[PDB]
Amino acid sequence: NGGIVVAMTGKDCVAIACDLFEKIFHYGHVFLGITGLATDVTTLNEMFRYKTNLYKLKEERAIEPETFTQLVSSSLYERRFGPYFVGPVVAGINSKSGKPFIAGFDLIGCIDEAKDFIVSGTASDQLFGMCESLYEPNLEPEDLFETISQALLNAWGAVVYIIKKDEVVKRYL
Amino acid sequence: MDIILGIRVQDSVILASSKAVTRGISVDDKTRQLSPHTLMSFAGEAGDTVQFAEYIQANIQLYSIREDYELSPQAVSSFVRQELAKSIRSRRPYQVNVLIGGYDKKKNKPELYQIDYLGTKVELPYGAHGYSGFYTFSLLDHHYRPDMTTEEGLDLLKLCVQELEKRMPMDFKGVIVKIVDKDGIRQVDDF
Amino acid sequence: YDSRTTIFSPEGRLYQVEYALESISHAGTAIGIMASDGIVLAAERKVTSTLLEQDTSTEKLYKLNDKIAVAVAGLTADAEILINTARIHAQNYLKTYNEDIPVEILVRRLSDIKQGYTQHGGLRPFGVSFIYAGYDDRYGYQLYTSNPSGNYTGWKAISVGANTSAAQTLLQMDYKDDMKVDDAIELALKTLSKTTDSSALTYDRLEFATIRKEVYQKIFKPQEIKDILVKTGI
Amino acid sequence: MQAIADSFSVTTLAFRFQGGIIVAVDVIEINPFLLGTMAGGAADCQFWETWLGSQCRLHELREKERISVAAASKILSNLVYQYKGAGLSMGTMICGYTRKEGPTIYYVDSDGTRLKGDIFCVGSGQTFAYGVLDSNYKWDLSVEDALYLGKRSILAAAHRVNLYHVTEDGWIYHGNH
Amino acid sequence: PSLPDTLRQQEGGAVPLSTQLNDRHPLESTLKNWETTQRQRQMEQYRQIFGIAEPMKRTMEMEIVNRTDFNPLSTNGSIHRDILLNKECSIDWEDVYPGASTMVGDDVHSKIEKQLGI
Amino acid sequence: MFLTRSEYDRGVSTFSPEGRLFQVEYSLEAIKLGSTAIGIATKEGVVLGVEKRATSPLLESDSIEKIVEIDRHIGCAMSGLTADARSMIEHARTAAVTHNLYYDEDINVESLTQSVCDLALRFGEGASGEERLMSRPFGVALLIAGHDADDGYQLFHAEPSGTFYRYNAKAIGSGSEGAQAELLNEWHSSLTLKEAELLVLKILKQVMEEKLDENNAQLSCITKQDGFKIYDNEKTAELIKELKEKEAA
Amino acid sequence: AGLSFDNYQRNNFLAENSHTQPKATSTGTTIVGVKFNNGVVIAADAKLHRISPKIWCAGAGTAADTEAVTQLIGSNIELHSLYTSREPRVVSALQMLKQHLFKYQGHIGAYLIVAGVDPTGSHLFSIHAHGSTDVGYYLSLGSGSLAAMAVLESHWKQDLTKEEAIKLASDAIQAGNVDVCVMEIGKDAEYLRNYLVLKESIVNI
Amino acid sequence: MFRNNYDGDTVTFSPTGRLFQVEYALEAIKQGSVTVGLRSNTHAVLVALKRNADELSSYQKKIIKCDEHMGLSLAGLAPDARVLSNYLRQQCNYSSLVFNRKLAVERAGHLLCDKAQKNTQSYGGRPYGVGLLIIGYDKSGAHLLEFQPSGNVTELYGTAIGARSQGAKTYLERTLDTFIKIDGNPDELIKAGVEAISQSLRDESLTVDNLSIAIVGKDTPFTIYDGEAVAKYI
Amino acid sequence: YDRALSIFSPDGHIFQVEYALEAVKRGTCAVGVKGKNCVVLGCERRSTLKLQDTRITPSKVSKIDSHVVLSFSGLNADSRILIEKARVEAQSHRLTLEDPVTVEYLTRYVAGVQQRYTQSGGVRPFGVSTLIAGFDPRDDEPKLYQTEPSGIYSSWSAQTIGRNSKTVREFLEKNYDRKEPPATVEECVKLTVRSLLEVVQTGAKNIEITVVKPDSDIVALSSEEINQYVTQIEQ
Amino acid sequence: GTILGIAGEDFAVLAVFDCGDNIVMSANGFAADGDALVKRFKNSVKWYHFDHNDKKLSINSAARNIQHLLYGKRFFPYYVHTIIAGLDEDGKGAVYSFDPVGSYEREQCRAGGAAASLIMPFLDNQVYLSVEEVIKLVRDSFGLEILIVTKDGVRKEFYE
Repeated sequence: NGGIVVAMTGKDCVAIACDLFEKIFHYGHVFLGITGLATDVTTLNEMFRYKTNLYKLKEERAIEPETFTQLVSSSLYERRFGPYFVGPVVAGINSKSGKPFIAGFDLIGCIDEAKDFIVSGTASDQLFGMCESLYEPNLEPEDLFETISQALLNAWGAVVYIIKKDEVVKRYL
Repeated sequence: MDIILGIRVQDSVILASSKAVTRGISVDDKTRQLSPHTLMSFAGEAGDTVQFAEYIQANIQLYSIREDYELSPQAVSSFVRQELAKSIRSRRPYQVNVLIGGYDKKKNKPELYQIDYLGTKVELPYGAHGYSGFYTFSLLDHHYRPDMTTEEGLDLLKLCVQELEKRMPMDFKGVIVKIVDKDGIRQVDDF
Repeated sequence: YDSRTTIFSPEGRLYQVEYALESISHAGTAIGIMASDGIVLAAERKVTSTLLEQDTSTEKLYKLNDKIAVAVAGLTADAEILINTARIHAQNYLKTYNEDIPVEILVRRLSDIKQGYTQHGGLRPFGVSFIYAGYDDRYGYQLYTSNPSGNYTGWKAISVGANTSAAQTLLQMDYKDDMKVDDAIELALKTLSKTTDSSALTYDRLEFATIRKEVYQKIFKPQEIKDILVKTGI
Repeated sequence: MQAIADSFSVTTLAFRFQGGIIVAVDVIEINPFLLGTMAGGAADCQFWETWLGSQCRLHELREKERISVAAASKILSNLVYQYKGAGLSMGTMICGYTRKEGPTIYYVDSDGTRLKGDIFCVGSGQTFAYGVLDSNYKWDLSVEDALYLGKRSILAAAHRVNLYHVTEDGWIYHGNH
Repeated sequence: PSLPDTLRQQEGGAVPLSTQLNDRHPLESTLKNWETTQRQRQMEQYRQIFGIAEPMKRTMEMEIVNRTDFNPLSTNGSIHRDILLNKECSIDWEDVYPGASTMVGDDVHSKIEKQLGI
Repeated sequence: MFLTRSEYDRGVSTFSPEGRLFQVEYSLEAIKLGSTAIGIATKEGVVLGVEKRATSPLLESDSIEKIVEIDRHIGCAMSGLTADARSMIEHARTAAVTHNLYYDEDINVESLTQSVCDLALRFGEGASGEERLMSRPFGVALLIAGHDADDGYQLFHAEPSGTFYRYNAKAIGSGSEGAQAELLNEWHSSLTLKEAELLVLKILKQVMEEKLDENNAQLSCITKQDGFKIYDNEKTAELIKELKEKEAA
Repeated sequence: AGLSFDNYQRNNFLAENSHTQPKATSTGTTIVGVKFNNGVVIAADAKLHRISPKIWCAGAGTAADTEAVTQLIGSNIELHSLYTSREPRVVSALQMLKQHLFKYQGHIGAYLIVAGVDPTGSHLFSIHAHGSTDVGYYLSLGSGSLAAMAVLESHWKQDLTKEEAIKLASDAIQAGNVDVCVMEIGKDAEYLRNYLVLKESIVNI
Repeated sequence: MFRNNYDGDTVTFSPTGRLFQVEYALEAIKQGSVTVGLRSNTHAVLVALKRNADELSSYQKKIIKCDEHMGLSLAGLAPDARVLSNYLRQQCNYSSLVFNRKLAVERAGHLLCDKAQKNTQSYGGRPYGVGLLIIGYDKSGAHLLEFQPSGNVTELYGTAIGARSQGAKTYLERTLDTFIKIDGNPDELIKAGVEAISQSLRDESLTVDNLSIAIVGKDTPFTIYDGEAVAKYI
Repeated sequence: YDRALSIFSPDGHIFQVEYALEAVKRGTCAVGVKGKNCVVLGCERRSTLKLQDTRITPSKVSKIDSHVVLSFSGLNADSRILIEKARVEAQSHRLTLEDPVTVEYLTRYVAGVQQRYTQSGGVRPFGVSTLIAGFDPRDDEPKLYQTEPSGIYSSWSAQTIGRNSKTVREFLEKNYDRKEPPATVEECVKLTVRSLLEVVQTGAKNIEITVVKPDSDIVALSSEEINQYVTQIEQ
Repeated sequence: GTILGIAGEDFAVLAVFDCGDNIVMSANGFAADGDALVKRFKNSVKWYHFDHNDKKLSINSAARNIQHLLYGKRFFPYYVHTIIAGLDEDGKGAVYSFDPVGSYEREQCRAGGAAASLIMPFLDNQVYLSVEEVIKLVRDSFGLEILIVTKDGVRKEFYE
């Protein structure tokens, strides 16, 4: 357990990938990656599936990435005295505005409103530096895929989701 | 020592566990039948683990009686994981490892799940706990293949126990073996 | 022997629950038909006027879960709370056993909830009855009704609410086991047209949903209901 | 109302065979039929003796029936499990004979771990008794042969006594030899 | 029996055992009953300042509200209970995070039995 | 001076004029609907028997719960609404075993009867100040028979009123009238247990609805050696045959 | 209900068992708030949390703890303002924060500066963990508190205008990016941020 | 007539201001057997006529001791007599153990009175229907308290409560100028009480079994006489 | 004297519990017959409307455990809950104690649950009378019990509850030889079917039979038509 | 301190509180715990008489009751050794002793405390006994209080 998760955004597209037991989950168009204890990632997957299913049923609308970000932050602040051993990462695109969105969290729920890329988990600093040296803004979806896959390969087995507004491509390395 | 072994093969799941070791005993434990086509092998801390296993058996039997329908091994494994996490919420984690082997009989496939002491479950082709881990994996990683028949799985398990009885400095006590098939749970004679 | 729900009358029957059964008989007719390849839910919307939002105003059909839906007849206020608890229970079952809840378990839980209200003095019986419809691997498509009394039964095709007798007779006369959903739709529309107290049964007077085909279920927007009504010649 | 205002106003050997169970001790009489043997401090044993006896008496009266050895053993196991880690000094053997289950022996560890078995030993000298018993013990030996085997094993353990014998009628005599 | 019912209470079953529960976060023992402790202290203060009558009335109102408000399908808290406690316009984490047995002990009748002490 | 309905009959809390508390009075009326129970103490034992009052021939008369054991030295027959009798007997057994546990001595019959009555008293405030536990009084009256090293063979009639009397001989339930009237004529201090049994059988035969038979009536006795022991069907049949032979002609 | 404590024992067992617990974030080094002639300016080295439109707060210590408690009490004050139909005042925020952080006995590692303007006037306070508080015309919190406080005391003067207030707050933060919020009596609160393939598959939406 | 509409419970005054439900409780004493108590500066005596359910039954316990210095006799409801006697015994034990002090009879009377009062206001409860005579000797001197279910506790030289108590009370009024002066002779005081009770009997004259006597004073701790022990006084 | 459970009638009756028993008689018939080594539970299922989902509903006789079966008569809604409580108790007993529930213990618990709901005026008593049958674990003596809304329970050789109980019970009383009860399983099933046909006007389609056998063996018959033919031809 | 008890043919000596029914007991150790146990035992005796029609206790029943009192705190016990002196149901003098965990044993004679290791052999090296010579034996062993219990009742005396 503890595989590293990396999220990256281009123009009107975001890409989230993890080391490879799946560690990236989706609740519509919002993708949540959770690095940490296996039990805690499983528990968070179940809990957020429950919460987002109820949200969709009550709203008749899929939860948007920023609303999901606030949801996960407030759900992680619960257990403030018993925090989960997880650094989550959320990626997605707003259905209405189309703005790509990526965010990272600490184990208690502080949100890192990153604009370009996010990493979390073991060997965080190494892959962070590699992304900083390798990332470029506003990349095309295929260029974004190449960049994120290269970043992972420099840190096998891996899964990367290339997310548009309307279609998602899931790839295994 | 407490060791539990499990191998998932083409048509069966072979679950094996070492006999209980206690002063001056003669006579199975480390296994509870949750339903006609799934049984739960467990190991770890004495008292706590068996008390948890009996409670899980009670819940699964209650579900079976309630619906007159058998809970799938996937659902059983999920429930066991959820209950183990619930139990560990309030108290110090107790060393426990659980192998839920069963035949789903709806997808008509044999599936095996291991649940660690922290309540994390992983679907496995094979598994082990305790002193068996290091040595058996060195062999299973080479000999195991999913197409092997149940008899071949028993042969592989016999080889694994033959290897352990040599690695263990103690004169090993042997292991009981139980097989779950489309025909239900069964116990072997020669082990 | 009807001022409190906790009295058995000398005849041995609960007046306060038979009155609740009478209450649902005033609500808009809900109807559900089971076909070999899916289920169809229809309901005659009760409160209507030119100013009421006919779209985005699901009054009868509610989504309890993927592959499950309910058509509710009676007090919609109670329907909302019961449906909320049903959704919570379905998601709890999914969270625990990692599998979509079989509909019968959901129906049993809701029927036990409704019954428990008939048994405690501080609670009046729920004034709603649901037509559950959903799909699960144990029996595939299945359809249940449940009364305020807390009992439920599995039905191939049933009508609930106002003028239930005429719609039930028509269903008994017309139903066949081997129908397809595209025919159950016509049958449901025909039965509602023959049962409605209104003269025309316009597209805004009707609410519709269907579960078919892993299993898609579509709650019809008014446009497709309007198209379908003329499609079958109403 | 005023109630609200008023609140604010202010070695052991046991084995089973065709003739029942032989219990040899260097013993607890739960019932005329149920025969326990408790190791540990004088305080815990003398108290939980009476507690388990009370539980078994309640069960017998309510059910109008013989309490199975398994039921009493699990009652004691649950009780001592609730106190696991609290400092109970127990090692307990619950033996009895009932038509529903024949002769059976259950051992309860201090931690509540309950074990069925055909033979059990505890104490300092358990090893010699076990090593002399296992060489000749078998299910189909006679009651007099059983008592002789118990004599030999327990006197060997002492060299390296009360001999209870429990049957359908219950424990028959103290067997002080 | 005197032993606890390990099944109907769920919560892990016989595990955890009672003796093992005696190891808690230091703040656990306080917040578990903070609201009741604060209300008791306030009622004592009123008893001292405004006489025995004021606590009597204050507690009688709350007891009447609690006894007659039974709603097994929700734990959101009675609307009037908030007004009586002067909580009508304030939030605390106990309200934001109100906090699952599927087969035992969750149905309405358990709550009916609890309420009526039957 | 107009005739009007009277409300004092309802509720255990309501006194009527003259202070007659009826709901407990009506509770003792439900006793008469129960099967007849007889009890006769004597210097060498106490024997109590009961009408089984089988509703239909299909009911397994050999599995009816009219007489129950509370301890090795105490037993009691019951009449009335057996649903409440089960709770009373459970409390009595719990109290007896608790006393045996706490004091290492047999529970005195007087103390056990006091405990059972205190439970029966719970429709109001309890003896120890306990809050009321039940909305209505027990519809069951049970007579307790036992032996103690000091008091000896003694019999007590425990009422739902929360009061008991030590009875030399007592009959409760249906036909209490004639049974008690005949006990007054029959009982005497020199009544040995052997003829006490036949006297109980005689009373039941005189007051039972149908012919006395071993499968519709049963007996029990208390003794220092035997303890509380219900008689077998063969034993009761032998006693009934002896009665037929002896009291006839 | 509320904060749970549902895994304190498990997390301790993980900590002793060499499972390193991920570290919670911190909100930087320095906070400074300066009262001035017509209002108050609050600066921070992390974010300036909003309790009410004209009541702002800067948080030291754990980021989640401050971002949660300040946010919760901003929610409380909004409900209170709606309830009384009038502008909320800083003393209410101070009292609510004091009681809240006293309730959890400092386990919520929040060190806060609360500043605002209200119908009674401008206010500036500091709230430490476990409820202790103090008041003053100028304040500083955090690791770099000493140097910023020295700068404030060596430069702060009565009746300094908005420009001098911003200059002094930014200079004190520098001596400790920089974001400052300045609130004036009778005017809108002014927030000044940063003032200084192997195989492929398709998934549904 | 109109009383019938207002005596439903002890929580309703009648238009005349009477509280009928407690007047009934006070009238409940008249159902119980007569008991007599009389006082002298050196000793105080109780005399009670015991009733038996039938000729085959043992007599009721009319007299209870709560401490070596104090006892009581009671008439009225058995379920309430049990409660009040047990409460007073518990409070005597509490005073003797927790405070190392004998409970003063004057304090005990009011302490029991306060418990008696609370039942006459709250709904659901009913007034205790038992009147009991507390008797004891303490540091302040002999005592005799007639407690009534209305919560009235009164110091009396002598009194009688129960059925046909009027004759005994009249005899006590007629011989108060005498029985007080006995002052030292226990035999003569018990004899005087025995004539006092003998005025209250219509049938079933005094007998060694139905009669029971108690005495307490300077030298005598509360002692109960019954059976052959009282044959000399009859 | 019938507006509440807490009020005794002047003649000693609690009329509310008697009205609950009258409610029991409103439910469809249910009969049980003890064989010498088997127990048969019969049920009169309502003539299903032609649109009911026969494949999944109804089944009136439900098992509480591997060796116990609980038929009922009266309010179905209450029965579905009393059955669930009985099942939970059976599993709780199997957990806390090693042995499965004695049939007498399970029926006593169900009678307690029914009695418990009668103890306060705030709850409607369970208007259902269960008919619990089965074998004690590791025993071969057939057991049968009936429970009532009053909380009373009793053991019966053969008993009937629900609608037209008098007609069936009268037939059983004159046709069940308790001195030598039916021995062969099929003979007992024939007797049970005869008892139901005395009330059930419709053919075998309205009759549900379930046979419980020692050692946790239960089978629900689906061939009573053969048994019904023999009884009808013999009649 | 130290306490000593002797059991005779028809008497017992304890070298203390009289609880009635010929039961005298004492506790040595933490004085507060011993006094609290004494108060609780006296309360229990009075409640026994209250509930059980003032029936006289027996030394065995009191011993079991005190065992339950002590064992009620098995996991945080009172740190006091407790002993009882009195007569049994057979009329024989009887002495029972206890420990913090609640042990249960009968003894003809026992001493509890620091001086027990010396007193116990000092009596044994030179010790049936009539009532007066048990007193002289205690004097040779040994201000200090002596309570002697006999069939006729309990007598209290004080010596060195």
